[PDB]
Amino acid sequence: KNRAARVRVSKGDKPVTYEEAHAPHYIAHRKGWLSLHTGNLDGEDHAAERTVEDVFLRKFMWGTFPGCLADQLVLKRRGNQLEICAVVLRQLSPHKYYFLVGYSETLLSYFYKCPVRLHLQTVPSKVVYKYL
Amino acid sequence: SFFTKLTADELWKGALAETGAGAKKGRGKRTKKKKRKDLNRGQIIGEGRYGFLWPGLNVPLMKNGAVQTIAQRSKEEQEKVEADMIQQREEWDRKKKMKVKRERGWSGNSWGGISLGPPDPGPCGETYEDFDTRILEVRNVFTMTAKEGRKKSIRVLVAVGNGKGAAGFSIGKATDRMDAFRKAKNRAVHHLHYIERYEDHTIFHDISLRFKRTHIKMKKQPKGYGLRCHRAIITICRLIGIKDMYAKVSGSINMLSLTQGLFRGLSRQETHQQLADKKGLHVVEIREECGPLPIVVASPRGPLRKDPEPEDEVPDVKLDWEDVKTAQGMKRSVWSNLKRAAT
Amino acid sequence: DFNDKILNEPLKHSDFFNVKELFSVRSLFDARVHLGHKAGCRHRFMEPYIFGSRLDHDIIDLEQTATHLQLALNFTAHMAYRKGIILFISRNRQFSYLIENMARDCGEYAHTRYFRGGMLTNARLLFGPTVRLPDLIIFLHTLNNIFEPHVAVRDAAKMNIPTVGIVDTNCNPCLITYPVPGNDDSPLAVHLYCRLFQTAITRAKEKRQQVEALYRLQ
Amino acid sequence: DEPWKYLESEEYQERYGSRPVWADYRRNHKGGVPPQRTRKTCIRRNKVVGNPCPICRDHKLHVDFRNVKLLEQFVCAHTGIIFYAPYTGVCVKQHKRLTQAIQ
RNA sequence: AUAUACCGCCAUCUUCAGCAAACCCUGAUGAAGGCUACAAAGUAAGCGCAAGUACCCACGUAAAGACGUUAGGUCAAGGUGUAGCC
Ligand SMILES: [Mg+2]
Ligand SMILES: [Mg+2]
Ligand SMILES: [Mg+2]
Ligand SMILES: [Mg+2]
Ligand SMILES: [Mg+2]
Ligand SMILES: [Mg+2]
Ligand SMILES: [Zn+2]
Ligand SMILES: [Zn+2]
Repeated sequence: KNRAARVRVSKGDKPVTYEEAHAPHYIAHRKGWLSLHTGNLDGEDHAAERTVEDVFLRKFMWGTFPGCLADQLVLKRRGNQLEICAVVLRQLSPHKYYFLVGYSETLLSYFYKCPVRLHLQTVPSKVVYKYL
Repeated sequence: SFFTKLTADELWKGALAETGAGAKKGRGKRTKKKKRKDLNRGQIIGEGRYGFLWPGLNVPLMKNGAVQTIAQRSKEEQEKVEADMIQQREEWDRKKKMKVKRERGWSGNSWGGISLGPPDPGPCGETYEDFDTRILEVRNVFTMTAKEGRKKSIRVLVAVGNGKGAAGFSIGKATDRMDAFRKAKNRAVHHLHYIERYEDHTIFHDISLRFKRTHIKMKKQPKGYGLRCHRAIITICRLIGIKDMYAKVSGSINMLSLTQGLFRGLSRQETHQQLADKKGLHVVEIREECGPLPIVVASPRGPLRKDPEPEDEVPDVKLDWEDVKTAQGMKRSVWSNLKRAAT
Repeated sequence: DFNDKILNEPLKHSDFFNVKELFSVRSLFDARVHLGHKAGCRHRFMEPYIFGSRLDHDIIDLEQTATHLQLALNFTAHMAYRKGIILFISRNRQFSYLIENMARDCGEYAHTRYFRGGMLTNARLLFGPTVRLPDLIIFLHTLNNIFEPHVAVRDAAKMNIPTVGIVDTNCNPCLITYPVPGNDDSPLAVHLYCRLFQTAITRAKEKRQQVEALYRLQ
Repeated sequence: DEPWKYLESEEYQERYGSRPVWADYRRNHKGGVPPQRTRKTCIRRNKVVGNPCPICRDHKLHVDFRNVKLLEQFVCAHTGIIFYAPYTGVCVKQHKRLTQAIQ
């Protein structure tokens, strides 16, 4: 019996999202990679740095946007540029949303010395793929 | 480290230890259970040690049509806010941890005299607000299986009634207590027995029967007599709408058989109109308060029978030694006539 | 309230839809309804309907037959005039084709195939939240192939649905509301019953139509 | 209020309604059959004990011969016999006081 | 210190095919059961098997392999409840 990035089946009252509903052997079969970079490919390097900065910024923005997110992040690094993509809920105010967006953008830029942009999609309530 | 840190839901899972060995086999725990807590809702995103005033999230952005800027919360204001947060958490925890007062029914830690509220609404839409529920018993039946071993499944027996002569009992089995309760309540509201009553509060005449080695004797009584009966009988009579009776049970004491036999008797009872239509004579009731006066209750809807019933002396009648004892008065028992509680 | 008056008017009148003209004991004896299984196939609750026995065979009381048949036809016609939905059952494969065809011709519905468990009680869950169960059931063959009482009579008595079944010497008329003694197995009797019900329900429908037309006129 | 106007007041109705007063009271006691002799008193040395009877806990009430629609609470309207203290749920002191008051 | 508090990760029967919320019915309304197709009370959400995808195919190999049994292994990957040195 293997338990890896999968949810235990309940009576059927458990809203679950696509990525955590599907198993870790459906990554390329029925899913996509959350992060997109070339450090994993052959010939390049700095993969450890890519991964550590990925996890860092993921946890950072998760903790600076508490209770608002409804999924994991999606990172898109095209050359030097960095693009964050998130899905959040329309709970707090657009004032707070924009202020936190600018703050996080500035911090990421001054920290990683990288040009960064962020995009977020609003949802009334987090989508559900199944009821497990 | 900061990287070593991780989300809180897994921390709470690992701290609670809801499943893995403590739960299975039913060994459980010696009455210690950690309650989950949500700090995310507690404090808004503004609170920090250094109390910088944020016009974007912490303070309104505009005041008097004037833009704001970053400012400092001094030490006095910081400690004031800290005391406010402390007291607020204190009242939150207080309101969280409090007493639970479910109406004591037959006894503490017993599910006898509790009502679950009216039945649940139907799909087509049928509000049963007039119906009231009561739970006769609760027992945890077990069946064994190869892989699970002892498997606990709770069975429940419930009764429901209007208070207008209509009622019904049912049973519900499931692994969850609330689910079994709901099943049984729905089953009862679907399966209803109606029973007549003489003067809206009594049976028509004394009844005595047996059901699956459970002997019962229910005796009619006049107004203001009270309900000196088994607690289950009292609950079901409260549901029916009758407020006075006597009842005794001997042999076996099994709640489901008791209920079934009682409902069977109250359904097979005889009404005075039916009895008149059958016999072909006029009924006459006589009281002890009222003198020698014939009180007509009901008459045959059909033609009256001309000749009366022939008076039969020394009739073939089966009666009870307990009845003879109570009539002779020679019987003695300290446990019979007591100053019991209200009804 | 005049609608309720119209709905109630046929009640006070007996044989108001002219059901007595349909059947005659001559036709019954011609269709061989008086037949019954052997005395070994006899049933206690069916006894009183048996006029007698001959050559280890049972004979039905045709007076009681006609009485119960008149009552049943009048009830069915009243329900049809009331728009109450009626459902036929006959598990016998020998007549399912004919029964479905006459049901189509009438406009009323039937079920000749295998009866499924919990079809009526759990019918809401089966079909949908709100479904109009038929206000009347009838039985052209009360018993199933195993020769035990069909589940439909019990389910209908449960959900308070009236039933009109033709009962053979082996059947149990206790649960039936309007049981009509007869010969379940004979094709002549089957066709006779089918034609009688056709005439009855069609008369009821056309009478309702002309009555509502007269009221629209008035 | 020493008069009986507390009963006609609205707080009494909303607190009880059309039901009797003793109807809601419930006794804490040993298992099964309760004791046949109620508590001696609900108040002592200007101090009240836990689970007191209703007429003692509601100090606004006054046991008086004049409050007829109150004193008829316990004696059945269909049976002139007064109910006993284990039935009404009250203590012996106020029970006896009520008995002589109704007499 | 406690794997006999746990999460996280897995061995295991598995070289299995069963597990089942929500309803109905039977047994006198009991623990429980619900199988007959020329058909008699079962209907079934969902999971898994399966199918399909990966490799060279449609086969094969991998992968997957639920509910649960072994208080199975792991506080020494990491974190953490409790008890302790502080
Ligand atoms: Mg493996
Ligand atoms: Mg207790
Ligand atoms: Mg272990
Ligand atoms: Mg493998
Ligand atoms: Mg597979
Ligand atoms: Mg072990
Ligand atoms: Zn036959
Ligand atoms: Zn007192």
